[PDB]
Amino acid sequence: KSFQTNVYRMSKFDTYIFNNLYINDYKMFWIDSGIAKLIDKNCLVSYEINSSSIILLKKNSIQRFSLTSLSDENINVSVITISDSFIRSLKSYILGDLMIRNLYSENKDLLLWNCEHNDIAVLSEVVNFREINYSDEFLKVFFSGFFSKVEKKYNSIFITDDLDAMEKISCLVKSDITRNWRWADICGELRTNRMILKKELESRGVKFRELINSIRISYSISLMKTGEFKIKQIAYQSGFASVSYFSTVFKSTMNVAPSEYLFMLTG
Ligand SMILES: CCCCCC/C=C\CCCCCCCC(=O)O
Ligand SMILES: [Cl-]
Ligand SMILES: [Cl-]
Ligand SMILES: [Cl-]
Repeated sequence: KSFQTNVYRMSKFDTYIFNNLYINDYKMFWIDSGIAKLIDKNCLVSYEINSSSIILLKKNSIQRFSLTSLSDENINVSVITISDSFIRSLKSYILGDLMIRNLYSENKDLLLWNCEHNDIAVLSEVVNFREINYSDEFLKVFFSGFFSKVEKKYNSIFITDDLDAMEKISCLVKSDITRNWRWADICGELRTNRMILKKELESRGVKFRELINSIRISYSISLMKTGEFKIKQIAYQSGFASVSYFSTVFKSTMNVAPSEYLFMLTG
């Protein structure tokens, strides 16, 4: 209920490429073996990562990056998606750090942490096997402390404040994903003018249509993760005008066809 997990198979020397990928919830991912090369197109940095490198992706960010396998065997990429309800339960564990965190910047959307033995073991277990599950207290302490040391390393906010304008925009769109959203609706619903709100899109490198489409793709991904497989139904449930429009945007965003992503999940 707190963590949704996926393990993707990555073939030798394959490359996954994401363009305008909207991060609907906080995510963490890492490879289980070998080496990979992560290229972050938004900041123009590359990382060689190994099985202890954790990549954290901030909620409401718009990602542009590739991941290239450098191993001659299959690599498994584990992905934890953290529920909003679990994040909210961390509020008391970092509130005391308000003075500390108000000094941090808010720009970085993709963060790396090189793990010690104990930390990668816990994260693997979340994705896996224990007869007695970690307690709620253990998990809240582990993840608040983990995010805290990542934030300190970068002097940067990872867990964004509840009042952020991008969260207001995204939450509104996600409340009625098929609505024929236009900028005026956002300004009207948030009672905030365009001069203020537009920086949320500008700083993320998207125009309005690209933003709405990106949120709709991540909705379709969520539907597929629940076991929906009827491509036409998925396209319409997610607010696309047609299957062809859905497929075109999905291909641009994920660099694979919807049918191929379904196979990565269920095949
Ligand atoms: C077409 C690629 C399929 C997904 C492979 C994911 C591998 C590395 C990136 C992990 C973070 C982005 C995951 C997006 C899909 C998801 O939400 O599970
Ligand atoms: Cl629309
Ligand atoms: Cl009003
Ligand atoms: Cl715009």
